[PDB]
Amino acid sequence: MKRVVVTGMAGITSLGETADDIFARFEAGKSGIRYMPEWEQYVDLRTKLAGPVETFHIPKHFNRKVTRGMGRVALMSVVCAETALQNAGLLGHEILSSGEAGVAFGSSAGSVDAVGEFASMLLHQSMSKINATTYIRMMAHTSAVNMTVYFGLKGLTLPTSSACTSGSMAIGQAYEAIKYGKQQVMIAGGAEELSAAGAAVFDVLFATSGMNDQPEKTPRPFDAKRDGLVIGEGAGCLILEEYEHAKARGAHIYAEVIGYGSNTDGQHVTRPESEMMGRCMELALKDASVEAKDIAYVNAHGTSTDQGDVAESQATAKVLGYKPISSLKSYFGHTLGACGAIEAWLSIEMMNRGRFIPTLNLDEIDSLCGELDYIVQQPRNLDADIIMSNNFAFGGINTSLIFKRVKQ
Amino acid sequence: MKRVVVTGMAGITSLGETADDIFARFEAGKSGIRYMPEWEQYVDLRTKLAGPVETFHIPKHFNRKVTRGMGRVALMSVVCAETALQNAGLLGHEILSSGEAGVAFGSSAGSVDAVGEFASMLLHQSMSKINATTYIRMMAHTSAVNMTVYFGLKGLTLPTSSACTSGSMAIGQAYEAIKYGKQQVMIAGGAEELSAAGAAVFDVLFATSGMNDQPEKTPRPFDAKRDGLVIGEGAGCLILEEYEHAKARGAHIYAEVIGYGSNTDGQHVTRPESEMMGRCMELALKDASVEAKDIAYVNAHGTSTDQGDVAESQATAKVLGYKPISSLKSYFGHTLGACGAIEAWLSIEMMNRGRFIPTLNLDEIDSLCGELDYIVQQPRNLDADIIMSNNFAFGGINTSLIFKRVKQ
Repeated sequence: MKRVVVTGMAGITSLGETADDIFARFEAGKSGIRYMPEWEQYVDLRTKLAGPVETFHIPKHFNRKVTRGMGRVALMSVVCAETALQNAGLLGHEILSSGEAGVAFGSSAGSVDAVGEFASMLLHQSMSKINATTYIRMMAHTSAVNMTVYFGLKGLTLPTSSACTSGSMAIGQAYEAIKYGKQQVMIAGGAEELSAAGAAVFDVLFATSGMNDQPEKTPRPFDAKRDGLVIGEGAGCLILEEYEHAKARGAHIYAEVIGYGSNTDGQHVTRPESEMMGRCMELALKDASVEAKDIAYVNAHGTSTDQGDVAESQATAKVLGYKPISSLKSYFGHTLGACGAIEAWLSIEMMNRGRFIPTLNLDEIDSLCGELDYIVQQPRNLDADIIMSNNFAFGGINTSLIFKRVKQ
Repeated sequence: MKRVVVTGMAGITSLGETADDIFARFEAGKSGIRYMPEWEQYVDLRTKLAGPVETFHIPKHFNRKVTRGMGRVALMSVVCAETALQNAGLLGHEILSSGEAGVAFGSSAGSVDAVGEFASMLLHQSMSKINATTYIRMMAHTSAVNMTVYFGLKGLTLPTSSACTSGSMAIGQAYEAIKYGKQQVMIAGGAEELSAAGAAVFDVLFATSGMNDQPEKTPRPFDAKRDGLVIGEGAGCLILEEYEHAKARGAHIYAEVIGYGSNTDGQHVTRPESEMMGRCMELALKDASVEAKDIAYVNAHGTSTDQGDVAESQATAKVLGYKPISSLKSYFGHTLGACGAIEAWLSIEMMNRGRFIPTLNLDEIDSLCGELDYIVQQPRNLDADIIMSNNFAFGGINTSLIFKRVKQ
């Protein structure tokens, strides 16, 4: 069994494209949420809040030919992955084309523009909108495929498109591929592009927030006055690497991946089950050979829905006790496929800073949520050696990831 | 490390829903390809050929409440999987809800009706078409999620939606989950529903056959006069089980899964590279600790495209040498997400019968294709102890599966 480390990290968020910039907005206490005037034209849509990425740097070599098979979600993904590879010192490295480097990546869906082209045939009886890149741009593994083609990867392609667990499932499966000796380097993460149709699927479940006139005070994970989630977009990426390989080249190491757990509720497509969420955390603890006491901080899923926040916090409290916990969805909204990767990236940053971010707009802890050490109001300084990051998605898919500090 | 066996198998195809019925149609030389008058309405669509499933049995208990989150692709998947579990003796078994049983499944896309609802907002702004099951039915992991909910699975959900490799990647990942001790039973396979938009994706690549007036003569894998693929639909499913668990209950064993290789071309998004296809077969041989000499028969991907058949057959010849080979896409067309699972199922049946099916309509072997033992005209009787089944998809995703006979 091989040990697995994180040697590169990057993300694209509504709060910025570097951890320094994002943590500066964390301290300022401002979220990426805003009212969406462009969504007034959808009359049945009750929510009008989102966390878009207004801009992100696109290097000039991402030209017309390079990006022909990329919609927004795939372009954000590949640009994010290039920054993470550059961070790791592996951009243009021989290992990328060796067969020993691969990718795990997912999103809830491909590009909605390309989905519209594919659907225009069943409606308008016309093939004129479908073109040579419609499927590449629309398909749910558009990010992973565009990455192997762009970087020339010849190892494993692991498509972990599983809605809200896409990015955490990617990290876990990439970790396993290196742990079991199949690969030496993996690009791992998730991404999602924003669309009003994406908001609609949660709006028809009455899971969205209605506070359209107060974008600055919603979503409110675990808050007694929360009224649903707000969706966002972005991308997150970790570069995972076999430990001896990383040490041999003198690489900087951000964290060690020591546990991954995943299981399934087996009950309902949308309503989570507390008991199985907690079992997933126990699977990760067992995979890491650590106990609840050894976990210093938990990054919750914490979507700000009613029964989602209750099920998660009760299970976390049952398995881990009175642990420090917070949700970054208070800042970004629910970034869907991206969330597990963005949350793992920024939680590793918290561990390396010794500074753990509170849940924004958590003012009164809901009495129906589990007894946890909710970080509120201001960042909490902790000497944390081991952290846990949890995510839960439609179909009852659960993931739990455990990361450990590395001193070099 | 655990051994992994196949204890249940099922599929739904244009040639029938039992192995006996399908093999009767093999012997008669009758494909499932037909002319599609219902596609005349799409004027820009050049191909008018497909391999639809006209009917399959749906048990009574699949009522409207049970199937409200299933489109056609998911219903075929769940029905197929129930039949496979029945075959294995595990339907309703306590292990299914124990946490030790899971699912690996994929398709190229979810239900096209649901994709249309999702695009009603993108196109006509009218939201009266999105409902509470639109995403569950449209999403590319609709089969896997519907199966965990329907059967009460609490183990791993492994979404392997990777276009043409969905079903083979599901078998391989399910096999690894058992081999590495994470699960004791896995439902594994793939599925696809037929749609004109799916044909158009290949039509615009000039990859489809235009022999619309001769459906009984096309597709023609490896044939000197082939002119592209024809798409089909269906589902395939294997029940994989840890070997000691199967033996302890006296289960019938159809095969042992002994090797899985997967890699990526890293060069082109639609045109496969021969060298990496061969490396993928080498990965499978190494995983199985067998040599080229030990492979008795190869079930080709064999889509009947110009460049695809040459790259695949040249790779096979280079890495395996002169081997018996045939393509079942000559009977079903290219069933996309289903193809790797249907082809694994029926190849295991060939092994158990000692009778290996010829490529239909392969009348003049292309001298540009590799030097192989192409089975033509009549089935070949073989005392085959080990077989290989290969699949290659968009994004240059390659899979190779090795199965071994089990004498009980």
